[PDB]
Amino acid sequence: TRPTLREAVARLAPGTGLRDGLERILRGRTGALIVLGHDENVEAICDGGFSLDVRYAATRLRELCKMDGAVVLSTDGSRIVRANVQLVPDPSIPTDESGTRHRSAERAAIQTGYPVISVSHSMNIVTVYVRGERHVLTDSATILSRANQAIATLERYKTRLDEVSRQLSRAEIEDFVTLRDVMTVVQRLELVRRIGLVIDYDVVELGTDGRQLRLQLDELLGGNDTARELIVRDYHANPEPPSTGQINATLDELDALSDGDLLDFTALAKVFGYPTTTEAQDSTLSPRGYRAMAGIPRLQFAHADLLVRAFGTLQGLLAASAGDLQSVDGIGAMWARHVREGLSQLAEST
Amino acid sequence: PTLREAVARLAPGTGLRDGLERILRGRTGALIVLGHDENVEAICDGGFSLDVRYAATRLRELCKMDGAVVLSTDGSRIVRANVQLVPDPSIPTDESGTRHRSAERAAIQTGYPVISVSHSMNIVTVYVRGERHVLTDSATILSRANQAIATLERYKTRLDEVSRQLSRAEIEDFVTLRDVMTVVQRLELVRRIGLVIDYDVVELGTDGRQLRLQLDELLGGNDTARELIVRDYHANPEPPSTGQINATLDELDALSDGDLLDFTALAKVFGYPTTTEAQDSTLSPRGYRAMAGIPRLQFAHADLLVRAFGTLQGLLAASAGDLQSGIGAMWARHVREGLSQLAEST
Amino acid sequence: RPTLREAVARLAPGTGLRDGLERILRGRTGALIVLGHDENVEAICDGGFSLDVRYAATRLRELCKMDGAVVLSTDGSRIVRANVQLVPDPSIPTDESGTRHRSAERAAIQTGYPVISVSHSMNIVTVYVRGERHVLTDSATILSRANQAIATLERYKTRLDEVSRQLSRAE
Ligand SMILES: Nc1ncnc2c1ncn2[C@@H]1O[C@@H]2COP(=O)(O)O[C@H]3[C@@H](O)[C@H](n4cnc5c(N)ncnc54)O[C@@H]3COP(=O)(O)O[C@H]2[C@H]1O
Ligand SMILES: Nc1ncnc2c1ncn2[C@@H]1O[C@@H]2COP(=O)(O)O[C@H]3[C@@H](O)[C@H](n4cnc5c(N)ncnc54)O[C@@H]3COP(=O)(O)O[C@H]2[C@H]1O
Ligand SMILES: [Br-]
Ligand SMILES: [Br-]
Ligand SMILES: [Br-]
Repeated sequence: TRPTLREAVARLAPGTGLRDGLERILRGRTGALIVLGHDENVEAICDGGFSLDVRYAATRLRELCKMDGAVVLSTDGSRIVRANVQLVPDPSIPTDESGTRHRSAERAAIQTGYPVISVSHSMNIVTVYVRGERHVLTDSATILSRANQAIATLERYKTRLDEVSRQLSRAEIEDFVTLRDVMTVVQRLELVRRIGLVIDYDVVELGTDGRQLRLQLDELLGGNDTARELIVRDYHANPEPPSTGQINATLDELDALSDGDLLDFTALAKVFGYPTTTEAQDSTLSPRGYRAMAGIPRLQFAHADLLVRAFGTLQGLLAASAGDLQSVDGIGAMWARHVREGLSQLAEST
Repeated sequence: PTLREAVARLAPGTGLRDGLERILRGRTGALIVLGHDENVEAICDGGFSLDVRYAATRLRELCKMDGAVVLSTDGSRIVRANVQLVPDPSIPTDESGTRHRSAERAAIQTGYPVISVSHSMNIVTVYVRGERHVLTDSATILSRANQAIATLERYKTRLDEVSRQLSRAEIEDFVTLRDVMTVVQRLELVRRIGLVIDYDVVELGTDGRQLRLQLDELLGGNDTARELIVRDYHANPEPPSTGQINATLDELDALSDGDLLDFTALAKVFGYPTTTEAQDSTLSPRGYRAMAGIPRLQFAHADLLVRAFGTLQGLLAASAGDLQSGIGAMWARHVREGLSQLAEST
Repeated sequence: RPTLREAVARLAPGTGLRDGLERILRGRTGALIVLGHDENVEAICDGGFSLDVRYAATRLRELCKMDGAVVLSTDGSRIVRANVQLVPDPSIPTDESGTRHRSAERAAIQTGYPVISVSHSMNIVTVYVRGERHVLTDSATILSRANQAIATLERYKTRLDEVSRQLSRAE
């Protein structure tokens, strides 16, 4: 049940007691070497030092780290057990680290199974070792600059997504949609998602410092998963409306594609089920109407799903009379007038 | 004084903050008492007695000497310097270090604020009645507040879209509970993000006045909108009193950020069922919002008409003479034209 | 209650304590040490850390890198506490300067035990014993003083030989 690397980095994320202590250590320029566990195996490699039983605090961690040596914490992290200790792990344990402190850190994490942090006195750099794996913490200021650059590109990817999405809707009304038109929106939908994943990683590392960025990212992305779901159900090559499993499977195959493959429209076609040939890109497609219904304001997907499965195509849905929509079981009178008005208003703009 | 009130006294643009920034560049550290009275003199040891006007330069130089500087309550004078604070050790504190424990303990006993600039951490911390706030560089606060202003602009764009949808549905007489809870949710988010940006602006002092201008435009009109949405769609059949409206708005503020998401929780506050079927149910607005949109309409006049006709769909349908039936006919002609113009624009 | 002159002997070169203080001086850390532990001293001590370790010169330096004061047992064979904040009664009067040194003398007066204070800014060791104050002097300076006296003793020895020879002849 030893902790994983990703689990350990969370323990050092902003807003935690450990991270508060490490920030004090960094401002003190003392350097440090911390062991996040204590048992018989850890004590076997711990030399001399001091044996103390004190409650953990960020200030207490800094003061004990003013002394040369290593501080050891209990497994639960609630107590500081030892300070000034000399770690003496088995030298046979391999490590490609530099310096006595950092090489001792990796060897110690490997032998005991617990994480070990090493703050460089000369470089003010925090590094955590867990089972031969290494992750370097980054100051929240640098991460925020990375995420704000990505937010700028995400805003532009949303602007281009909106322009090509509007173009596809206009083509759906005129019934001259091509596969190239759909795969143009598919590419932009995925690019928005991928930049979103980049920013999400930056948000997690920011801990409490990323709460403000969490709001900005969730609003800009918001509705992207709905859009990717709607384009798949509207334009999947399989004639019958896709099952809930089939939609998720197609979206997963899209995520599996490389960044270089997203630029290839033919690769995007394979995921939907169309041929990879250049002639297929020019081919006409007939939308089912899922996207058009979603455009209608205040229309829940449950209502639109019955109508799209019933009428089959966006052109039986458009030509429908308000009474025809009502016949479908589960569609109320009032909703039939609202949908018939919605499709008519879509025809006026385009 | 409250903690946040004290932060304004240490905020950029004030004399104290100028002095504290001087102290930070010197790496001297400091320990300052923001008050002087008979009780404070009892805990001040030795030191020097001086009567000079406060200045940023005077505060830095006096803080080069080990010990503490004491200022008068109004901050216009420096009373003593180099003092060794000796507060009662019985006073408990969860601080670490001799300087900082003396700061928190001293603030508690005297009742005045006590600032402590750490030499080892180059960090300013102010204590007020057992409370702790660490000053933050204006650059970090500005980045937080500008992301929040961007998010607030985006929240206003969504607020306008869902707000237009509700009014247009009011004309069409097909309002659902979900339509109302969408506007209620979006209104609260503008409120809460606005309060966050407000605190950052206060801490920013003179650097945040420009953000205050941007913030005051984005918020403006939010309090009126929350009041009117409660009047039109409160579950109690009788039009809610001002006391009931304010109680509903307070209960909204009491909800957590997670509850503002859940539409069913918002329904509970208004008095509707928490079930999903209730969210789909049709609701009929009272018409207070529509009448308020009509120019030159008194709230008392619109309140009489709303109590009589009940809904926005009896106000529209009512003939001009029906509105006068007791109300001034001249106003009745103005109400029918105003209601018709709203239907044409939507 | 050892006397002040007795305390200086405990801090004289060649002792364990003096080895630790010389480490502290080379480190420029400063320190505040209490050479005794009883129930009354603990009454004046705050949080800090509680350790039961044998004294060593190296061990004393590292604990004195942390802010606060370290407390030793009466005989000095064990170290009881580190990072402690002694808070003696401010009523005890002293015209000392700085929070550490005035706190040092007040602590020695109240407890009756010696308390050493090494100044970070001046690299000066001062010991307080029952309201008395003595500043230690580096062995280099004392040796220069004592060699001046040895020169005067040799010249006084020659002068003694001349007057003694003069007296014997007169006898
Ligand atoms: N076996 C060895 N082989 C080669 N060189 C050796 C060595 N042992 C020590 N040194 C050298 O001595 C420097 C200072 O050692 P010190 O223990 O004073 O200062 C140490 C000690 O406070 C701590 N540290 C390093 N390894 C440690 C360990 N295994 N356990 C506890 N603390 C450790 O990190 C400090 C800085 O280490 P850094 O490597 O930068 O600097 C080291 C390194 O250059
Ligand atoms: N009663 C006591 N018990 C244990 N250790 C004691 C002590 N009094 C002083 N020290 C130790 O001496 C250090 C230096 O004190 P100094 O007087 O040079 O310089 C002091 C002094 O100018 C100021 N300071 C702390 N407490 C104060 C107080 N109550 N009144 C005025 N100034 C205070 O903060 C400076 C740095 O304090 P810091 O804690 O960083 O570091 C302290 C602490 O390690
Ligand atoms: Br290093
Ligand atoms: Br400090
Ligand atoms: Br000093």
